[PDB]
Amino acid sequence: PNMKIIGNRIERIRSEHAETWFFDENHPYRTWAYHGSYEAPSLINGVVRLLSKPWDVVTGVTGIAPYGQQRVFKEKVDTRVPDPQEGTRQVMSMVSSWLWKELGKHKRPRVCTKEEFINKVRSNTAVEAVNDPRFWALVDKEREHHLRGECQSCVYNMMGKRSRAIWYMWLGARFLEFEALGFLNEDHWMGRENSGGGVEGLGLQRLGYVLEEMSRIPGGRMYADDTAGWDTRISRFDLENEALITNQMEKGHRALALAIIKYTYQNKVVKVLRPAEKGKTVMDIISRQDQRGSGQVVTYALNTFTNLVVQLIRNMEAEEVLEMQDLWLLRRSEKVTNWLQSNGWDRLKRMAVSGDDCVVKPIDDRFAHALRFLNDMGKVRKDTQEWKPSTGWDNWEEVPFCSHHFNKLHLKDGRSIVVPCRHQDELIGRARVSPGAGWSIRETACLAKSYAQMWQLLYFHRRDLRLMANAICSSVPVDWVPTGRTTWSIHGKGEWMTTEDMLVVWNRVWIEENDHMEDKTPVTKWTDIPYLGKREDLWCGSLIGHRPRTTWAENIKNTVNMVRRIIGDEEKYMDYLS
Ligand SMILES: [Zn+2]
Ligand SMILES: [Zn+2]
Repeated sequence: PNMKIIGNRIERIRSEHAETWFFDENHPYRTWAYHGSYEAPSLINGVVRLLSKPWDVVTGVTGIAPYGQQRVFKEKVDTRVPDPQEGTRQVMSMVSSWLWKELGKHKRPRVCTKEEFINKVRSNTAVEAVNDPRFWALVDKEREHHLRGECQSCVYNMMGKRSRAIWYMWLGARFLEFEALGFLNEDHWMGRENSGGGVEGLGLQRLGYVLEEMSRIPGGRMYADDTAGWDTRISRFDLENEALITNQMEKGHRALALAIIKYTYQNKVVKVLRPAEKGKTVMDIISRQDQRGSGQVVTYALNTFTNLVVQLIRNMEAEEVLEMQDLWLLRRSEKVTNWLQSNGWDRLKRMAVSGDDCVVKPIDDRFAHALRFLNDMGKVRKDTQEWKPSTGWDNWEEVPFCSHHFNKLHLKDGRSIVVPCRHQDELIGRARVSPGAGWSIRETACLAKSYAQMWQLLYFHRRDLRLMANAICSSVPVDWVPTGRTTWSIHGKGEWMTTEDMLVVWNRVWIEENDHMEDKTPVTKWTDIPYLGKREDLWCGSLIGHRPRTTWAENIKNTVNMVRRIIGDEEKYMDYLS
């Protein structure tokens, strides 16, 4: 616990709650430093709920909608992993340093501007803060501190969701992080063209083509191993290797970035709620020098970086460049440098890495049992036993990637398309959830419209979703603009957040701007656009044939009329069901 780095933030919080501040001698924190406590003080989308009655009795759908916060913390966040051996550490540094240099070959780091940040907040209480000059003054005071060598307010607010913990920060802390490290996103350092293995900037509509491209590279099976709680396994050594990017920055920019890396990444201070007696609630103040603070501006890019480093190392272990003697200490580094310069880029191209999600196509199946460095780095695989060899896939269409699987389908004319797919319950369940209280029928209907148009663009091949989306679009006024967000994923490019005709938008995305679509002939009607095969639609959770779903479909126009009565019969509506 570096008090000379975290003390100022702790004193600032203590001053703001001096009368209630206490030190709970019986706090539950084991692997987090405890500093003290103080006395601190979802909804359904009715439109989507009304048009999806068969999914009220489906637990896979309804399940999506301080006691719960502490549960997530004690189980997956309050853990400590042993440090990797010295040789593992030298290998991680060497590959990270090689990777930053490859990524920086055709790109130079740069500072991101106040106006770039504002153009971002206007694109996606929140909008009023950047328009107020008092916010930019607080930002300026915190930057002053950062350049001197201190931090007062870059403090996290942790919210547990019972699965994962989401770490919040005030808009000001995120602007400062964006200013110094946002260039990784804005300039696509993790884009496929620049990184080889990255997929940043590609929509879910292109990810299948990436996997299909990888399936054609000679080698072993495709491996898609998830790491159990990736963000909680980011070690202090991963953070120092990620911060090597500062060596490519000019002094001024370097000072801003080193401050972010020191206070937001490497010496975190966090506020967390905890249930107290007589229904009362406390806020604890805790600190940690490792783990990823999930939900931060460059979380995705940095996770992508470290994941590419982990897969290059696993491939080096598999190819026998690294042996079990290299874990304890790496005596000769020359073999690693030679493997990176000769094979580095070829191995990057055999990967698709999106944050903590990866698919690797190795040169043979020795990759399945190359686990010694993977386990020494603390990157333990999900659900499987630590030393049980990984199971790879033969069919790229069955490979999991970004919570999806990809399928080749055929248009009525014979052209093939590669579509994203996932279990329907997850999609319907997510669309039934509305974030925000006091929500007007307009905002709820507009969010419903965004979900329906997203389904039309990406999940058009699911029979239930095509029907449900058309009923939503028939119940919401035509001129009402879609609002909100249907996903947090960087693969959600929001082409559906528009009032442009969805068949025109489908054509732009699947035909015109699809490089994997050779023949550019437009598709002029929805019936030309295919569904999955009944067996596959059923496997991924379809209710086609199921009695309540059939009644739902038979009564759908009546249901649409009821929603139109509630929104208002004076509004203008289009019938997308006919
Ligand atoms: Zn700060
Ligand atoms: Zn599927």
